[PDB]
Amino acid sequence: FLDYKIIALLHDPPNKAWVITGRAAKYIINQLFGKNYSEKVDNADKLASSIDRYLGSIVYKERSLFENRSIFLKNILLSNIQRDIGNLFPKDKSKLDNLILEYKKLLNVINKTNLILKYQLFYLIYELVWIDSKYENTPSDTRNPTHTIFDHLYATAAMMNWILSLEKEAKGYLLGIDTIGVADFISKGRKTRDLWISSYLVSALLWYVITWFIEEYGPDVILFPSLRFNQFYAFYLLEKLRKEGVSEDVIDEIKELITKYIFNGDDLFENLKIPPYPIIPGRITLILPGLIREGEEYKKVQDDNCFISKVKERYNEGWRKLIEGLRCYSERKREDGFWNLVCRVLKLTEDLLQTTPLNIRVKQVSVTEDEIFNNNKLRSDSWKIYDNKYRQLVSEFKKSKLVKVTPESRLKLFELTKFDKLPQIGEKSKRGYEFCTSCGVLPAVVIMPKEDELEKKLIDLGIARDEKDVRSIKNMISPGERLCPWCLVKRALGAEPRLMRILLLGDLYSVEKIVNEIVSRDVKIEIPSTSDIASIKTFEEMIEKKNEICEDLKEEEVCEKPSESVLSMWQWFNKNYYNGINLTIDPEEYWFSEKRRRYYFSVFRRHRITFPSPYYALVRADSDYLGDLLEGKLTPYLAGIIDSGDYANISEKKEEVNKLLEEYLVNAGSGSIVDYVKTVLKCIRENLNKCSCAEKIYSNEVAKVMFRVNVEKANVEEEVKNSLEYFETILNEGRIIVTPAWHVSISSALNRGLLVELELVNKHKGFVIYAGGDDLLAMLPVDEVLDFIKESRRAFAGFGTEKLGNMCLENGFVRINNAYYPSLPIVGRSYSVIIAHYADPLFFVINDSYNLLEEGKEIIRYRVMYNGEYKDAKKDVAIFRYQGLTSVIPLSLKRPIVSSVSDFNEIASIIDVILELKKRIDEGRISVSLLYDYEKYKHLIVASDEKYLTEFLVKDWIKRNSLRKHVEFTIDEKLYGVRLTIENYPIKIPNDLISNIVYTLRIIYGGEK
Amino acid sequence: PYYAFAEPFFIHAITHLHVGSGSSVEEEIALPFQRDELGYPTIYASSLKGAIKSFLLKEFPDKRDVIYKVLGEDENPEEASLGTFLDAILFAIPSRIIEIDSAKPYVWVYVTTYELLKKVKLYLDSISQLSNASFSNLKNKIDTILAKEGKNITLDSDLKSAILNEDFYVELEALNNKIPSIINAGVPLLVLEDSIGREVINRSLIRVRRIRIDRDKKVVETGGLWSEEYVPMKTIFFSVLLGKESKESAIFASCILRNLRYVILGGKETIGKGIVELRWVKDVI
Amino acid sequence: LYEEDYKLALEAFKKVFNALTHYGAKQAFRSRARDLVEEIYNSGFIPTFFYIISKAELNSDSLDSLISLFSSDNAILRGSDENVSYSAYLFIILYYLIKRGIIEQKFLIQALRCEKTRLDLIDKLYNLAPIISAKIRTYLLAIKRLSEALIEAR
Amino acid sequence: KRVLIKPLEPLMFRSQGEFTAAQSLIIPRPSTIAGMLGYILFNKSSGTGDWLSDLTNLLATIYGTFIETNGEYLFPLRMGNHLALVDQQHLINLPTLLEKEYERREKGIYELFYDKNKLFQIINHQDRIGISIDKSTRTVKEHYLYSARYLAFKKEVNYVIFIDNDAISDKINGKIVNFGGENRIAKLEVDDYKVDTSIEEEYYLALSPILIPDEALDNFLDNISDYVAMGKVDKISLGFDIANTKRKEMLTAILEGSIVKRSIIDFIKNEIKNDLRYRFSKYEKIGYNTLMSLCKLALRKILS
Amino acid sequence: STQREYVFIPITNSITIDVKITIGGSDHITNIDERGIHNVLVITGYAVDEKNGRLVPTLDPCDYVKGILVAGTPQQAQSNDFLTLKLPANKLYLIRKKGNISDDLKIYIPYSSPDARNSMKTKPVSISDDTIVNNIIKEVFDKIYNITQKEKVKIEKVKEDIKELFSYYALEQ
Ligand SMILES: Nc1ncnc2c1ncn2[C@@H]1O[C@H](COP(=O)(O)OP(=O)(O)NP(=O)(O)O)[C@@H](O)[C@H]1O
Ligand SMILES: Nc1ncnc2c1ncn2[C@@H]1O[C@H](COP(=O)(O)OP(=O)(O)NP(=O)(O)O)[C@@H](O)[C@H]1O
Ligand SMILES: [Mn+2]
Ligand SMILES: [Mn+2]
Ligand SMILES: [Zn+2]
Repeated sequence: FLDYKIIALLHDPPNKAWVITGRAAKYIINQLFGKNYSEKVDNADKLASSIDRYLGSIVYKERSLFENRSIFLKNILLSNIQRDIGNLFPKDKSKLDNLILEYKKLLNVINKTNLILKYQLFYLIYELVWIDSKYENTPSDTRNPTHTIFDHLYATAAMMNWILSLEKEAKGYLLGIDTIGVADFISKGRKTRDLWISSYLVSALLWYVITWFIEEYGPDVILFPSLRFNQFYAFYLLEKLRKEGVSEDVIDEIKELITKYIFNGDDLFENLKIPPYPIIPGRITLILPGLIREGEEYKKVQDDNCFISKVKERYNEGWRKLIEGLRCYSERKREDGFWNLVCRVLKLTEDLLQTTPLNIRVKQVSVTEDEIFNNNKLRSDSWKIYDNKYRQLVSEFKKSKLVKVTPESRLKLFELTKFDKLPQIGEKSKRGYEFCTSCGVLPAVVIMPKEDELEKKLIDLGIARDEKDVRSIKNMISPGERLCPWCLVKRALGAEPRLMRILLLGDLYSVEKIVNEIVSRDVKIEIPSTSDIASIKTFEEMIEKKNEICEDLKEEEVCEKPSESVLSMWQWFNKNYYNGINLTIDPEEYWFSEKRRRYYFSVFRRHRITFPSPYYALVRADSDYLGDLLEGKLTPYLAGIIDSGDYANISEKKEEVNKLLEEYLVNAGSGSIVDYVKTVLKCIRENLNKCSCAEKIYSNEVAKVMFRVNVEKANVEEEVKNSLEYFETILNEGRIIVTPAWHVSISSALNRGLLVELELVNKHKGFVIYAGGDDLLAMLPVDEVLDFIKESRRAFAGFGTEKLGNMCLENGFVRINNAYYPSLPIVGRSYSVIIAHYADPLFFVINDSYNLLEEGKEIIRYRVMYNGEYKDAKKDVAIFRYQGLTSVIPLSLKRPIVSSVSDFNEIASIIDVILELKKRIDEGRISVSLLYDYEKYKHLIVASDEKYLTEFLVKDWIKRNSLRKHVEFTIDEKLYGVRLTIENYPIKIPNDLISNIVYTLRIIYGGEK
Repeated sequence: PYYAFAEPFFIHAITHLHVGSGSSVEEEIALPFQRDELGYPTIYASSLKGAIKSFLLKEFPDKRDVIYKVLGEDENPEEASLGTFLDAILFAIPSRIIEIDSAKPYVWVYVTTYELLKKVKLYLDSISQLSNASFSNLKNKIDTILAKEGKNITLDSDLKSAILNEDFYVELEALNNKIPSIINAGVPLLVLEDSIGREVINRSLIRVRRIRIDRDKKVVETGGLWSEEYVPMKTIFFSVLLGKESKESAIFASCILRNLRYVILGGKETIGKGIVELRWVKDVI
Repeated sequence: LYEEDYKLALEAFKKVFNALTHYGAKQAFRSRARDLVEEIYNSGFIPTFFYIISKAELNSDSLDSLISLFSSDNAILRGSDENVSYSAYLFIILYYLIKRGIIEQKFLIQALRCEKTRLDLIDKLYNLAPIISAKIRTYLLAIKRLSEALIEAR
Repeated sequence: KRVLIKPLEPLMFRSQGEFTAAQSLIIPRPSTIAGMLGYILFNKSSGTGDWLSDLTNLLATIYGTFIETNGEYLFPLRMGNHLALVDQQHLINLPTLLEKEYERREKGIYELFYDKNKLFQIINHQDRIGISIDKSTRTVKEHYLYSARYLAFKKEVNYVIFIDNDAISDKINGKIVNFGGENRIAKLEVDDYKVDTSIEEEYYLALSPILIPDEALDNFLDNISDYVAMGKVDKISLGFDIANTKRKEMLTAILEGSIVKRSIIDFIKNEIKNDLRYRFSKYEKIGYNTLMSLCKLALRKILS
Repeated sequence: STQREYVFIPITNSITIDVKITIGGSDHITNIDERGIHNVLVITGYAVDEKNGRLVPTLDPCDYVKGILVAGTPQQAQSNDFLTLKLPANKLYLIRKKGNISDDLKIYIPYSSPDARNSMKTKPVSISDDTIVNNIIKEVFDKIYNITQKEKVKIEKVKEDIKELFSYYALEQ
């Protein structure tokens, strides 16, 4: 039996810091039984986080032996960032049960027959109601703050699944899921509609398979991504209570509570009926209990096929549900155009669409009572199995990864292509069949002509039967296009993006109920194109110069009115649509045309406004070493110096690895413990060896056990030894031993960074194609990339001056209005930018956006500062690329990324120089010839191995082509000797930083003509 | 065999040549020449085929059927072409020379590398066993030359030293034997080591800036500035025409190619670029 | 290819830039660097070399200072800013010829010490003039750009 | 016995549709080699709607393709979306490296695909753009702008195959053939060469695409680890038939350069009834299911 | 510390007198868990000598024989004709790696002199005769692992995995 973690989750309230050592069980619960602790909640605790063996197991459950009167909270990733709690408190007992009355505004109105619904109801709001009560995020432990308290609560409750799985007799599971070809699936597209809906498919398909998990095992079963800040879990809980039965004035205390802390923008989830951003990754892992219910009762089974087959069948069942819903909706709009055709094809090729265009890998490692319990309680090395099992999972995943199967290989296309029994609408191919222009791999089912008449030639072919659907299809399916079954299914899901609710609500409604819910309302969703973006600042201009330049265009429906309710996921579209310039027109006909082009440009010449540039900027961001970050390797710290392969003989980098965790362990504790451990470190080359220094520092232990006595045994005999050999484990085989709490903390940081990243990208004119936090794929205008990257790279660590959506932005922390939350300051993060024409095939653009970053995070090395000497850091590169150029800008120039509060200002400083130079180029101070002249000065500046000489050289190169003979633009000297190594790859990258700055500006100014 | 005979020929640039390629901003030249694979100038087989096809269709408007069915009919694509051109390989590019205390004071020489001669020997080997295409002496000369690879070699044995394209000092040596001249031009041929040869050759190309001027005020129009690469006069390319056995190929090779000496290749012909002389290696050497 | 020549020019410029102790001599050398490469490639290397040595005041003291520059890096050139700048440029050219194997260093140092062999140096340079002019242009232009960038305009 | 196909010029083996430029494969598929050989050996009387029947009649069993650069032999090797050419001396320890430890796995395999990768030393990707001109205007004819990424060779390269029959190996010698896509040329040369056959090792290298009978697709796929240790599985078209001017077929295949486990053999041997057994025996005859041992240069077909 | 030793599975019953060990320590390299064998060693370049079974070191990379390492040393009748070495626990190509290695391990090997008087061309052979290993478990697999008839309820399971996994090379001389 389970579903009762409410006793174990709140085994420590969000007022722990003000309890230990005065500061004047605790509040077990006002609505539930009392919490039970025999071997369930504390055997969960002493195996969930890292403290319970770090500062000693008896010294932890003591929680006052090295006690501190102050409450600090250091960063999980950076021990060297001290954060205080100030003096603000949660309101005292005379007002305490104040907030408890909000624990019964949505928990008692909904009848509690459903325990799972109570958990999932309470699992999302335990965090959000207290940041309304301004509790400032008291850390997990006071004596060793290395996690926020919730990263301990949710962690102990999440591995409570293993606890309960081992409760009965023997079982426990770790489950992982990884979709197989996300990168290539995404590339398959034509319109930026296909891209968004395909990323949303990768997200929502995977979300469906764990909607089952969250309804059957409740929430908190997910390790990654944490569902603490999810644009999907919030939406799902919302529209699930919408089914369970609500009144529009009872639950909005949760609806609008979410509305601000997630979906910071006005274009809400309850105004589109879908989360506007695909945020779910393609890899999600789970921890599982050995028990399973088939209705009202649990029963365990030993077969290791228990969960893999269920995950696979549910994943296929989701695709079945969505294609049947597409069939239903296409039958409903049998006449509304482009849906007669969707119905026709879904009727023709039915057994092809039975298989999902996305495959998944699913691996599973188990655990037994052995190695975790001795007779009926824990044994030694029990904190050493969760990381062990997790490494088993990661190793099995990366073992499988050695084989790539494409989803198209699932289909039975032999007899279809061997004979002319392939159904083809439009041009009956002369060559048996044609390939689709959106995948290139599959045979097409719909073939629209390029043009010879374009009005009857698409009827004489039978792709349409009437003259009215000619426009209806020519709007959605372009000329000369050839679609496969899968490509048409995607383009259909794109013509109407709300069908995905079937795959989104996750076995909660019926397909017919939802298709009938959205078959009544006619909500024209809009999704930008690449031509839309390549004209943003055109639009933005016309908004101000409203009609002073619209006289020839008044009757060209570009200065017309907004129709009814056309609202989009694109936040820029949703605050410029009503101003007076219709944003749903498609510029490929107006100024990006070839007939109406000489006209609109001729109108704009006499009106002296900027001609739109046919260039957008596809921006992709990938983190650096996130995997082994979650697996404990210190490589994301020493990016470039230490690497993944260096972790086959990790003792070999003893000097460079022991230098790091040395200051990461002791600088993580607070109190006398800081002196307790800072002697047991490096205790092999002390003139003192392992287990010999055991009672050589004993004083600080024994001199404290006789300070405050309440436990029966003041005799240690084991407490120094286990702790010292714990640290010996983490440093000899040098890692940070990963625990569930570690995973939950970094995943929560990933989600918070995700939502602030959304806030940043729509703070620009960006259109989020995908944002997993750790990753990103957007489409910004060319003129907003740099400030984005600079912001993004800093925001990812936490840096900058603005309250972003509704949360603060500290140095390594994010504060949600009073509560300091950790971030990823150490985590390097690469970027890639491709200046693309709107007419370039999106396939190649996406593919080399992926390849550039993937191979450049490997090939590129650059001279990095490290302790004074100069290594070759690998990652943290913001790569740029034009039609024939390429550029690399390092982002950190230091290893580790940050260790001081000042170091944050060094983050992404080179691009900042690029900004302060791009400003003065067009401000009329420095010519653009600064970028032609440089080739004259480049050889001397490269060959110059001295600071002041290079200073004078660059200063002369600036002066010689200055427009005002007084400009003082001081390029810093650290940018002078940093070289760029590029081994065995046929690209042409300049091996010096200033040439890369010049090429960056060259690339960006290239996409402005 | 379905490639029964082969016609090796030379491509002498009478004027400068510009067989264009993909114009783009990565090469400090807006309109670059067609690069081969080693950075050398080349003429793609498609460019050769199309240009010579157009020229023949214009000059012999009655043999139009023979030309259509040997070089590929356009309006009735149902039958493969009986004729095929190999990519034209750069055989020698002219270079300005400054003699250094030598016997015959020249002002320009032909410059080759060993990569180019290896490719020429590849073409020549692959067609020598066609029972009519024999030209043993040519590949024998090429092999004598290729033996000496690594050393900057001169064929006419009087230089011993030179400065090429005003910028490259190289020392030359003979071939221990006269090695009768490949072409019948009275200019020495210099086979250079590849590293220095690429520099000499890339410097032998013409890089021109061009502008568009407003007819009225003789000012330059906004944006009318770009660069192009030409291949100089006297440049020699090497290519092969391969033909299947069909009888229209026989009449083509008989009286279409015997009266074929000059041809227009490449683009920009209104600037007088592209006049080319075709020398068949079946009568000369 | 002549890409090591930029490194060569940096070090040769550092030499003559420390050797010229008077700032007016630095500015004189600046004007020399900007005039003499033009003149070398418009009139020929031999005319301009004769012009340089005629203006260099090649007395044994100045020649010893030159040789010390070739070796010491603590040396100092003296003697009438015009003359000292022409001698600094003479050293620029000679330093190139030494570090590029065109002229054997020992033969040069012998020439800058004896007197009969100075004419031998000039004759050898005469026979090497095409090679020298072809090979030294990148180096001399690097010197010109360095002098324009580092020595303040007078 | 052994046939060296020496491309005289950059080649084009069009793959995966035409829709910046269309990309070329590295190693031509066996259908292309079989079609070129049948083009040589053709007689205009054996026509039938089965392209591969008339092709199996024209020749004999052909063994898969690899690279001879300069005496060296290069072989394809893929990890999944990552093709490379390696010399066999680096395939020896590969199975050991396969179920070797994790970080050693990535160290070794990424050292193989990046530094030991001899691809880029051998292959250049040369974009070629062509247009069409109308013979009266002398300006580009409208809509005729095509591009293709040809496969250029930095150093002299040969494609190596092994043919069993020795009768055709006389009228194949020194033939200039129209190998590949847009009218490119290669020379064939025949030489007697010694190659072992049918060794019973555990790990083989797919020198050619191992086809899958579209009946065991679900069976072969849902437990994929049992058959391929590393490589790629993809749906490939079988080319274009000259006789009837159509595409040929589409089949799931194990792309050449994959590492297959011995089990796959028995698997393929158990999932073919007489009909498709004959079909796929023909497929193997023209050269699809060729395996080589990581031990040494020793080939074998799966069925035959 | 610890150490191990090598046993092989030929088509011959030449394993009777090899070592005097059953357990040695308490846990083992190769394990017995209900899905066949685990941590099974593969050594290339050594070919068997069926009659009076030994393994000669050849010069072949694909000449391979599989074996099993368990804690002990043979008979106190060796150190003149065997080999033995102490590897850093990861110089071992062993199939189905399950347990964490001990960062060090000492292992002996049954060695044979090359016998440099014969033109040895080997031949690989597969295991046959389900009975042969069905009672080599009577010979060693129960002698070396008493677990036989006590844990594994599917005997023919391990029988068939020994069928499918193990295949080796012979001197054939
Ligand atoms: N919903 C999504 N939409 C688009 N891209 C995504 C999405 N989720 C993840 N990605 C990206 O897709 C890539 C997945 O990495 P990867 O592990 O290679 O899976 P893959 O791309 O499917 N190939 P594979 O490793 O075999 O699984 C990364 O770039 C992710 O950031
Ligand atoms: N353990 C993991 N948990 C969550 N996501 C993961 C994990 N491992 C990989 N991913 C994601 O899957 C993809 C793996 O591709 P990649 O990003 O190349 O790996 P990586 O760990 O980030 N190494 P790097 O090349 O530095 O990024 C990324 O999108 C990661 O965000
Ligand atoms: Mn994936
Ligand atoms: Mn990553
Ligand atoms: Zn398609």
